[PDB]
Amino acid sequence: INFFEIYNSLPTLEEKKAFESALNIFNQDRQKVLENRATEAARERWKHDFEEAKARGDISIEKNLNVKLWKWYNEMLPLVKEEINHCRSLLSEKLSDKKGLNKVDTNRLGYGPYLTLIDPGKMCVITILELLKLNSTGGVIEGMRTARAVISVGKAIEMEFRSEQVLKSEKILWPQSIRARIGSVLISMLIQVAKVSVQGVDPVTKAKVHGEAPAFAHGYQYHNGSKLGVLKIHKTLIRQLNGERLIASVQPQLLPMLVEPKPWVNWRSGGYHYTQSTLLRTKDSPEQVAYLKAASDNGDIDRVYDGLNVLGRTPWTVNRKVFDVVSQVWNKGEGFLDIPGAQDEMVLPPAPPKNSDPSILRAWKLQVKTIANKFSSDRSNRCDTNYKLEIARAFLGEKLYFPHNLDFRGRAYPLSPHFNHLGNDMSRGLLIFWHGKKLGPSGLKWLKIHLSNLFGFDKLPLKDRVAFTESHLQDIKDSAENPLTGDRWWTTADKPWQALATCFELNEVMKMDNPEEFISHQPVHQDGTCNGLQHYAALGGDVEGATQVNLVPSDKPQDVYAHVARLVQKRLEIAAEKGDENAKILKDKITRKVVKQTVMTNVYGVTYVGATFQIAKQLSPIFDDRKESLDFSKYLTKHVFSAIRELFHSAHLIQDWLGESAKRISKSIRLDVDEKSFKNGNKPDFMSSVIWTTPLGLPIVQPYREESKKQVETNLQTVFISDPFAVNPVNARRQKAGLPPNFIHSLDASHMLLSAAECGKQGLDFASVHDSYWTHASDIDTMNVVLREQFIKLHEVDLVLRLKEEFDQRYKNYVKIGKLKRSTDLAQKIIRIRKDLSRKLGRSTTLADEIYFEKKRQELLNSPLIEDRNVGEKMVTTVSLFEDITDLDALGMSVLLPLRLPEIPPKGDFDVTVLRNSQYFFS
Amino acid sequence: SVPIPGIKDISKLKFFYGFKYLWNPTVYNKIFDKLDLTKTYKHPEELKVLDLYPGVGIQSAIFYNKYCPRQYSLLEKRSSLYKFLNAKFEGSPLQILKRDPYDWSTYSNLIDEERIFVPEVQSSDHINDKFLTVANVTGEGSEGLIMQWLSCIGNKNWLYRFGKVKMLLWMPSTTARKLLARPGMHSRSKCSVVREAFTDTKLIAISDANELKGFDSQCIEEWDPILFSAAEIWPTKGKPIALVEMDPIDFDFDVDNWDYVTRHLMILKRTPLNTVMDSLGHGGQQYFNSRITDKDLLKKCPIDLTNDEFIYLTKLFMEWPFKPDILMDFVDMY
DNA sequence: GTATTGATATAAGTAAAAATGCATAAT
DNA sequence: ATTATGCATTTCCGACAATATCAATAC
RNA sequence: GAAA
Ligand SMILES: *O[C@H]1[C@@H](O)[C@H](n2cnc3c(=O)[nH]c(N)nc32)O[C@@H]1COP(=O)(O)OP(=O)(O)OP(=O)(O)O
Repeated sequence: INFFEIYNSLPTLEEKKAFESALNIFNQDRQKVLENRATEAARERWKHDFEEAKARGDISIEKNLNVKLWKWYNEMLPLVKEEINHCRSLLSEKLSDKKGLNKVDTNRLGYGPYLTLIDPGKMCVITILELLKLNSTGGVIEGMRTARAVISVGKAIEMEFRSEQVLKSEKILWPQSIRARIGSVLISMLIQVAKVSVQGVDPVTKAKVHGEAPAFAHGYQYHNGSKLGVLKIHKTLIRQLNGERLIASVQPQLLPMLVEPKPWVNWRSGGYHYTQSTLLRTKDSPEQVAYLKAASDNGDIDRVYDGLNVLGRTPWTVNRKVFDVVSQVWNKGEGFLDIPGAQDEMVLPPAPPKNSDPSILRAWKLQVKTIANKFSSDRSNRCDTNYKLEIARAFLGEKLYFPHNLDFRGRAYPLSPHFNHLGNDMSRGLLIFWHGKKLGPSGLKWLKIHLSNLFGFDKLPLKDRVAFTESHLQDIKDSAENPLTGDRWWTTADKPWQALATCFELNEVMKMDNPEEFISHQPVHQDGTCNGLQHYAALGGDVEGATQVNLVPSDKPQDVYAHVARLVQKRLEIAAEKGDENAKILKDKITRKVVKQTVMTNVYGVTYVGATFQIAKQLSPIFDDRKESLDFSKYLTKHVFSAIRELFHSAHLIQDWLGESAKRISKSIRLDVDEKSFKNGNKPDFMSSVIWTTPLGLPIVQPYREESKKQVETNLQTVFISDPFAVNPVNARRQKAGLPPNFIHSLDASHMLLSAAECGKQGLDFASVHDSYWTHASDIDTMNVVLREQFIKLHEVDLVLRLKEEFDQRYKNYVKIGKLKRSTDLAQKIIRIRKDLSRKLGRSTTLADEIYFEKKRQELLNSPLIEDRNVGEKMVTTVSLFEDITDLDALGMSVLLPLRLPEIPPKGDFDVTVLRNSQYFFS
Repeated sequence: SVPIPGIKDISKLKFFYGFKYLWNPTVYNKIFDKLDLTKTYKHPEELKVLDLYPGVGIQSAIFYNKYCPRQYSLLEKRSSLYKFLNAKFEGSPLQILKRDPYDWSTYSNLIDEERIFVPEVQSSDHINDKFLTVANVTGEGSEGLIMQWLSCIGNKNWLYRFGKVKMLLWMPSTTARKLLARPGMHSRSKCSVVREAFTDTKLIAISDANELKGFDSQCIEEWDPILFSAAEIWPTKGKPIALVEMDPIDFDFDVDNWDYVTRHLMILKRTPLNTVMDSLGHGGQQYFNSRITDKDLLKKCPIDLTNDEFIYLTKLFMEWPFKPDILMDFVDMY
């Protein structure tokens, strides 16, 4: 029963509202069915398939996957039950030590209580589902890694208990060691049970041989002289797992919603009705969760809630015509566009004679490895497309919703990972808006501009874009009439499926005589050009940056990437004087794509090898040289770095200031926290991470730390894993290299959220891809106005100065490390005080003791009693004598320094208001 | 009639790239007498010798002064070493080439492309009577080259298409200990298995007495190695070095299956065979339990096994109908 | 005796050394 | 005190990234 | 694969 066609057929607004209310009331049970959990859904599906197979006589191979899974679950549950009983018996007594086997029982005493909480069938189904999910992952040809599988199974069992506990709530965390032990135990039990039936050919008889073989096996492999514990999956299982019944076997748990998403009112409330999702995507960090909870308590994040709710309130549906074309292409079987093409098994060249050249043998092995990698990649890229198309089939002609989350920086992503609008061009062309808004007098122009942009000509003026679209009317007509079995003009665009959808809409418009009153559902994109550079220019007040990133109004849209490519080509013309062959080969071979990636990444702190790889990746299709073109790419990086260093100055100044501030924060120690003894010597722990807040009040905590990888004795093997549940010193290099990009990305996210909230207040349909915002064709002018106003409001204040003030406030009493030679009179005074304080303390006073004395002295002046404060001021500690001095940074022994941050660079006097009429700020 | 480089001359060299060289003519005479190549090669005047990584060239000069071979060639591409070799050995029948012995194409371009060095192919029933190769691989990071040359012995492709080419190699003490480890010893590894399968190796000399405990006492007694102090090797910051002589032998197994079986069995080198066959595929444990009737085999660790037992296991692996594919043993990294 | 953290070897061409991209730390 | 020396812009999607054996210590 |  299609609903989109009925919604379009209804001609009255009141009747449309009535139908929407009826649909919303009707979809509650369907939403409950969709949000039904994986264990129950899988168990019922497998039991139903087993019952149907038992009814239909004996049919094994047809439903082989589900029948085999039910058989394995049924015959492997008793093993788990018996192990639980054994654990209970070995824990009920709780009397003896060194009981049983040293390896066996001492492990059971560790992982026993974590196995008695959850249902045995629940662990069985969880393990089966995880091992089916993680196939051909980790470089293993036909299997998973043991280190991956033990954690994923254990983490899944931990997660299901958290959901069950909170459900009963309407114990903190499990250790990584316990996760590994549980995963290994259950995976071993599944290995002992999983049997498949295969037939092979006897080498000496040349006839078929029958027998039963284990489905899963544990083995090891090598990569560059290092072991690799792996788990393999038999071919008889791989052929079915990579089939078209994978969706039925493994039901998804995060699908598009049918009813309107629950609004965000709390950091742990929103999104799905029955699934609890945190506002942030915290990989492994309790500090971020703590700060997010504190912000939610304070209530300083409400514009974030408004923006996320506006993002999640937009209704979608599946484009039927594009879906049909995609289905025909997929069912044809031949590789079309970016779908690779269905191939069954590998094809390998014939091996050379064994006594051939070792170089020849190495070349053959390299070719075999390349072929296998290509085959596996194609199979994975085809399985992903099959999964997306099956979801599209499931949700065809139905209203959709996409609740959104945030990552630790602040950028927004949908909750559904499989099918959403952040996918590739097929996924972006397979989705349209549920509400169809009249094109009006500007929808035609904006839709034509949208098609011109989707054909890659998004650097031309708007008149040129509409001229292109109106010149290609016949091609648009042919493409929309017969996409397949036609001229296939839409395929030439860099976004073919989106161009196909736009062509469908444009033809349906052109078929009438009054295009103004046409009802359109195709979203139109308007994205900024060089968003990071625009934010840098706004931060620095750079008039030159603003005028070259289209902030200053101009007749034509500039392109920094093309400008840089042209300048580098002129530099290569200069180098043609010397005329070295390496320069001569690539003199005219520059491409704005290579220059674009390098110029974009430069302001975020890219290094030589990173730029080399970025250039080589986009220079490979040009095929200028062999795979040793790394020399050419390195020369390219050298001169493009010279050019960008010449061009961008204020952005690099702000980047340097941010990096220096990150260094100062990373090399600091707290007073009260680090006052306790560490017994490490003169090396106190660095427990401080760079933290700041967006203009919207969201607190961002950088989670970079140091990871300790130790072997954990599990049943299958000893995995090499780390503990993300323990405090570790902050990675200074990671913090310093991450702050400059994270700040800019947080600014981008905040501006996007402000625009989304304002568009929700103004009653538009808003969808966004980070720096790109989508809406209807007739609302593009209003959207542009909203974006310009939000950008002006966001950058009206001095954001860098506010950040510096926040850093100064949050790091008032912190201690840095510094080394100054005693040749200076001031620096020798610190050494004398250290000697003098050591005698006063009566022992060899250390850096920890000196810092503790300074912290305790501060407590006196902070005490309410003036007598204590007078003594504190009277008492002179090691750091107190250095408070006034601010020039000894450059003027031997290591001495304690206070935390002082660098002065902000000068900002050019540029009025950000001038972009209120800039036509090409976003396009 | 050929000058011998002195300690003062060889001490002027700047970089040795981690390669330790020996400069004592007395111990050179001692090791040559111990080797007794005068009997193996009936016509020293009709002997063609290839030298890899010569360095100082003292050993090459003494070899020429002692035997007067038909042809001798030095392959050395390192800058200062080649410069000193040209300075000290020009005007002598010794030949020095600016080629790097690591590249596989070097030997082809030297033998069948430029037609400079051509060995004499003979039957495989005896050691190659008209071809000898000498190498000095002492750099601690260049053990992979030694293992590659052993694999080339296995494949009969690099220099062993000519026949049973006798090998004279200077190696670090740890490498010699690992290659010359007997069954049950703590240092036995797949390198030891390869050495036992493909070659017949003896320890001609060593540079440290305290490192002999790594070798078997019986083997030490049989070999009677020549010992000398570390003062006779010029770069004195390195670990002790050893000299071995490798004689290729005949074998009757398939190299690819044997390599696969040994590599996947000796990962777990202290675990009895009744629990390690499960790592060779699906059903390996039950298949090998059914196909093996021996008693101590199911309780012997692969470090206790020998080449004959490994050949028996690889033949059973061949006879396995449900065997895995050897080729698909790698990762999709790059 | 049992128990524990650290050192060492694995494979073997996408070398190691010497000479660099580069900053940070160290023996 | 310049020598070694680990690492190479950020984020998300499942998006990763070694294991075995031993050799003295500690209890 | 998606974005800076
Ligand atoms: O084109 C990709 C894609 O189909 C797939 N692939 C590779 N890595 C991922 C990943 O993290 N997530 C998803 N969903 N798909 C992935 O394999 C193809 C091959 O990719 P390449 O290795 O050529 O390029 P890569 O993505 O590594 O490029 P970059 O992001 O480092 O620039």
